[PDB]
Amino acid sequence: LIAFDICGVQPMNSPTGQVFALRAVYKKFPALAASTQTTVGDIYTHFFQETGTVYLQASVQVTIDAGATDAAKLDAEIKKQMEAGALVEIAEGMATSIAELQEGFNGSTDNPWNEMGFRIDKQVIEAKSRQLKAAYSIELAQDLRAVHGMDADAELSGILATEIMLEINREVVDWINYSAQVGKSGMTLTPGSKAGVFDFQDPIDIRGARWAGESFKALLFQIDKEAVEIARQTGRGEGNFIIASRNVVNVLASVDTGISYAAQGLATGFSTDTTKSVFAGVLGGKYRVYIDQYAKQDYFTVGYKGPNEMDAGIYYAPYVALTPLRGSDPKNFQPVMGFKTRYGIGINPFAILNSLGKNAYFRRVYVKGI
Amino acid sequence: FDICGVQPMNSPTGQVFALRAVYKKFPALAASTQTTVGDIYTHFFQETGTVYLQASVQVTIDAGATDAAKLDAEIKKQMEAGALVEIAEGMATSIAELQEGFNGSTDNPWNEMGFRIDKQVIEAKSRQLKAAYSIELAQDLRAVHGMDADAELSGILATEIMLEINREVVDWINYSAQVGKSGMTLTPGSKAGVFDFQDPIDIRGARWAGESFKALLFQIDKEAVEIARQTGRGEGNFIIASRNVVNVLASVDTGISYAAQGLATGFSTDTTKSVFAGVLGGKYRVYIDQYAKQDYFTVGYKGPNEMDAGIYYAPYVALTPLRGSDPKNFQPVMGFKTRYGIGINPFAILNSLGKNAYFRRVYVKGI
Amino acid sequence: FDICGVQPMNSPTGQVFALRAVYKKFPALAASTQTTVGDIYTHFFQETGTVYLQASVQVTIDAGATDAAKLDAEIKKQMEAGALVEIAEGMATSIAELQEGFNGSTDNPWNEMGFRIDKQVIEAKSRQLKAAYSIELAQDLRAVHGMDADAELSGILATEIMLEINREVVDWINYSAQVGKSGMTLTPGSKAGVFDFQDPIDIRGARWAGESFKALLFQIDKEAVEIARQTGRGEGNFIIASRNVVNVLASVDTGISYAAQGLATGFSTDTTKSVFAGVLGGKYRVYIDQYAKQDYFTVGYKGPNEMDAGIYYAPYVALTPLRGSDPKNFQPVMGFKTRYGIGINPFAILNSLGKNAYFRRVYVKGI
Amino acid sequence: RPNLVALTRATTKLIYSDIVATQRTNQPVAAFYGIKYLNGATYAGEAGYVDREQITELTEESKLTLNKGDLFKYNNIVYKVLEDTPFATIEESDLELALQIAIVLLKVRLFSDAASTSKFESSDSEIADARFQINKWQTAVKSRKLKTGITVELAQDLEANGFDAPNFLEDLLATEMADEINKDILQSLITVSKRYKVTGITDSGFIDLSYASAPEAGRSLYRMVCEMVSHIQKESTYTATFCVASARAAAILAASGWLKHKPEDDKYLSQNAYGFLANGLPLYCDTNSPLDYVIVGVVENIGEKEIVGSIFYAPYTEFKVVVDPESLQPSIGLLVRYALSANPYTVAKDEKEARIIDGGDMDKMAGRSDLSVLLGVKLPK
Repeated sequence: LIAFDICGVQPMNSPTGQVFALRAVYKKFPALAASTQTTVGDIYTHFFQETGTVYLQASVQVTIDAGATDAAKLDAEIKKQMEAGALVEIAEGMATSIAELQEGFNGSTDNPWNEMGFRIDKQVIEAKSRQLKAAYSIELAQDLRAVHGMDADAELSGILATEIMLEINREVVDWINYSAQVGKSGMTLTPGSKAGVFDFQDPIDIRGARWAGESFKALLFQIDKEAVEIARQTGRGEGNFIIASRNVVNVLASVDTGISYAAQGLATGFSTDTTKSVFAGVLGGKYRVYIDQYAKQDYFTVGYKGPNEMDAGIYYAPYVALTPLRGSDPKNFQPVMGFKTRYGIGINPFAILNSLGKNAYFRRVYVKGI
Repeated sequence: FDICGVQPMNSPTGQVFALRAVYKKFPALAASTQTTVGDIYTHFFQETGTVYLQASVQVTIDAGATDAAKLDAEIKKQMEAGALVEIAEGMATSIAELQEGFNGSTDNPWNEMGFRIDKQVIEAKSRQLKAAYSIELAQDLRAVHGMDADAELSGILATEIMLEINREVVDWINYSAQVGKSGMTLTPGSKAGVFDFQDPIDIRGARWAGESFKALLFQIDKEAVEIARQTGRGEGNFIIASRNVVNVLASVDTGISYAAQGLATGFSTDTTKSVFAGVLGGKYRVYIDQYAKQDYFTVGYKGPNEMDAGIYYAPYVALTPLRGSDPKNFQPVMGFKTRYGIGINPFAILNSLGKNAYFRRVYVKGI
Repeated sequence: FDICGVQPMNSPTGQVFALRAVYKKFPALAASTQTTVGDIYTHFFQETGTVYLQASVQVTIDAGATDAAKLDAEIKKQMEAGALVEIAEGMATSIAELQEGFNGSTDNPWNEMGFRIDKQVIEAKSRQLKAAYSIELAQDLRAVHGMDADAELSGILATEIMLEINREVVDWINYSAQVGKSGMTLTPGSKAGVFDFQDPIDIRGARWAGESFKALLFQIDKEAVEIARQTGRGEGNFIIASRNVVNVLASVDTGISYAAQGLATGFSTDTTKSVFAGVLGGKYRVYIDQYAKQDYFTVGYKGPNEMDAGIYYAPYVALTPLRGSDPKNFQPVMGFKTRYGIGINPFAILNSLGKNAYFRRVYVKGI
Repeated sequence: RPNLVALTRATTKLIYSDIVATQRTNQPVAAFYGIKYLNGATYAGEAGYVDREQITELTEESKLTLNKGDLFKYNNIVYKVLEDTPFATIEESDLELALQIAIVLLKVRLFSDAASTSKFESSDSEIADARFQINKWQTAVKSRKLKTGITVELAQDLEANGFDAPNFLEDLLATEMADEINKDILQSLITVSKRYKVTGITDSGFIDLSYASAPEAGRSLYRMVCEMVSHIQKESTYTATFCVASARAAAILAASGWLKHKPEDDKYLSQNAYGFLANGLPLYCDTNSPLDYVIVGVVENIGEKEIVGSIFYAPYTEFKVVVDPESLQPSIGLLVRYALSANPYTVAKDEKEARIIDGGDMDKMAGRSDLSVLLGVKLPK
């Protein structure tokens, strides 16, 4: 009931205190021009007066209008050849093809002993503490026993323990969302989008959806795109889990509902044990999903976690937990009780200065329209 | 009543306990400044106002953007270009953490277990019903079919008084409940507090009743969240709704809301019309307001702890029978009385109306 | 038969029992009023009447709005803002409950239970049929096909009297049933007592059979609700409907009615069409009115107690054979006689037409 | 909580537990019960009342139209006429006194409505209604708390006195608590007690035994106090059961022969009594209040329950002592809680009013006891 199955733990036996992380180490195309006789398979670059440039691969061995000395005319001929399918546009795919050719062609045995792209390193962390005060009274403790046979402090303790654990789990999420990069951006951005926000009422984001069902699925798909970007930047893998607001989780839960437990046993037994400290289930069979019970607005963060504790991007290494404190306040003799922990956090370096908005293991997106 | 904290009050006055809760300066985004990837910068647009943008790209924001109008255009261009993204209160989380991390110290920063926890004195409010029957009827019920006569009436009567009690509990829930489909639970084009099936906004563009009915359950989930948020206790666990609404909601999530289909199959072997039907979405236990005045639903939360219900029903003296006879016509007297009392999480009856975070009530139209 | 009480006779007259039921100035909202959260005010708009508005937001309603038109505009604005929410009877109840609780008393508020329970005396009304068949038929059914002649006619004869009696009971149900899709169950744009499939209002915007047919079920559930309300006993448990209506309903919910696939598969092996088709939506036991006159359905309620039906079938005599010969043509005589009579919840036979709270009958068009 | 129960036993013994009625609670509020009647004589049955209405109000113009065998009533008391024209020979102008004379001279006869069984059963006559109603109300249990068991060097002093100190200090703390509680009781009792008033207040002004009035012996107060007891007898079906007064008011002032200094300490006298009076009643003394008053009133019971009183006390236990080492000082905190209230029905016509008031609201209950009165006293300071 502590979350943390989405982080490395590598528990401390001393503050300072350390964790390990698998930190990753991490074209002169011929121009296309008037009179150019293309050759099938060749790739020519063409800068258009409008909308920059393209890289086109010849499918047709065609001369591009030798009389097109007017750049406007040349652009028109090239466009016609593109329409014809004679010349076809690809961007990085072309850059790769020519680069690989160039390396093959000029390849040499030399000494290209490169490094496995992981530095692997460690951080020293203090067993940063958190703590709560029960802040209760004699009179309730007495009345609770006198009236219902309740155990007073014992029950307050149960609340208190729960609350400190929830607050800690909350902090973990705040750190994730501190360091997470903002998603629905860059490689995961739709050209007609709103820059980092997914709006369920927006035709672009909802991919031409009809009604809520399809709009809800469109979010699911943005999540998969985020998972990909995480893999691309981490070099370790596709997002494995989701942290999201209650609104988002309910939305995801409504789609392919088998992914989450509705806690029907809870409802059936009339709130047997709400257990509001755990993951809802697995979205698409791919992402373990957890509810941020303190979500500030409405959002979802997709994150990666490898099987190795050194492959989380975030670490929690508990040294002390739930140390009970007991006392009283002599100014008025009301009882005092509380809980203290010492656990520390770790964050893949990514060089908290290099953490804010930089953490490749996580992508956060703001959500509107639910 | 099975969603209330019982706290049965072995004495009237009498009280119940409840676990009541205790209850951005990002430097600058401006002409000539240079954003740095991952950080956050504040900007006020001449239209739409304050936004907070986070860098994905390190970039000088048009040093020539003197005119605020020009600057607004540049900032928007940077967003269009993918250099900047927008988050608002979420950035507040980041500034708070930045400041707390930086200035963290052992000191004495103890947080409170932020729950007031309190007690409310309640009376064992009474209720009473009479059998009101003749002896001749009783004699014939036995003589004709072997029925237990007044005992049968006692059964019906006792059931009826309990139904009235449950009715009262619901009526107070719908009193104390906050207005739902409001605030945090509104769609901008919505009608505030009412879900109208004929309104394309409320049904989120649904094509026909199938999709529309699902949309109603979706608003219910939104309410469940608002409850969760304000109370700090988690998503609503149950729904109380009118016969129209229940039938609508029971059309989705298969027969999870039970009609007690086996009783129907067997030609009314019982009707059992007194308890929660089942669980909508697999999440909310759903009960029928058999006395609903218009057409509506209320979403509410109930914890495992009797002190975490938000509503309390404490059945001091339940179903106590009365017996007698009136010599004027020498007819039997039989009846029942209770002394149960009710209460809520105080959230300060005058402090109940439209105020109790544990429950959210929405009116339903278009059925 | 299985959708009525029975309460058999021992003698005519003769009796049955029936579980017969016995049968606030919110302050005006006005310019400058500072509404307070949870409070409720009355506001009559110049257009489209009055609603009561509950505050979600504490706010002063434009003190300069001395022009009722301006006041309506400000109120509407506050409603749009989500500050004020419209509800009608949910509000009327809330205030009534507040007033009664707050200014309530102790005294001796013994209410009678909502049920009276009463009895009726019924004669064992007789019915009978004769085979009316000839010798030459019997001679050749045996001589040509090896058939048992009157034995088959007897099976037909017994079946016909049985069907005719069930038909009579149904006719009395339709007679006494109240007309549905009326009052509490009307859609504002509806046609008063008739469900018309060609009407987009009744079919809720439905296109084709799938959605249109489900819309009929939607009206059926609403009828079940009205029954529940008026009887005080719960939602309708069964449906009597014409073959067209039943086929329409059968086409939805996948497995509610049985096609008797074995019957069709084996080329009409044994039709046995004298029983309920199945259970509609898992809620209503459904049977075909084989003698339907126009096209329609009736939703009805039945509890586990035989006196909780609204109608009672009390057999005294069944299938007593009639036998003989008619010397005018010396033709054989065969027949059957039964005696039963029916009871009807008093509802006060003239107190039954269109008055029976246990049933709601709706005419259907457009199938 | 046996330790608190032991402290309870050792602390409530120190308060004037019998000048108020004692009930108990086990709830955060105390449900209190009490008995009241608004007008005392004869039957309270409808038949009685109707017959009374049907005979006469005994007005001055009608008292002489009465003759032998007639009935009449006055101030709800039914009398039968003996011989003709009662009062014909009584010149007394105050009808009430004329009646008293008529009773003595046998012109009229105190009349009883008691009758044969047959009269009642045959006619299906009405029956006496209740004289007194039994009321219930609840008030919050309220409390006081002390941080007075000071320890530190005080611990060293207590260690020096360690042969007794552990218990001694708790007993001492309990004692000062009891003292304030007793005083709290008196404030409530003082407040609720009705102002004794005769002819414009105790012979047309509060009794004044000051130098300019009557610096006599204190006899005139003793007489007035005895009359306060009479007042209780007049207005309620009880004789006074206790009296409390300040030193200057009576505890000392009446010690001129009409006050006894506890000659006997174990018979009909509590351990907390200052003494008792020559007219009985255990006598208590407040010693604090600026009033210098005298209170006379009654506590009474049905079986074990102190149902009758002006003020009712209902302690709530499950006298808690807490030891808290602030810094260097393991001081002892002491917490005591109880309900204390007046019967709210003395300020209500019925439950609709009782339900919106509080017996613990002494701004409303002031002067409304009816089971106690107070004498304001001016003294020769």
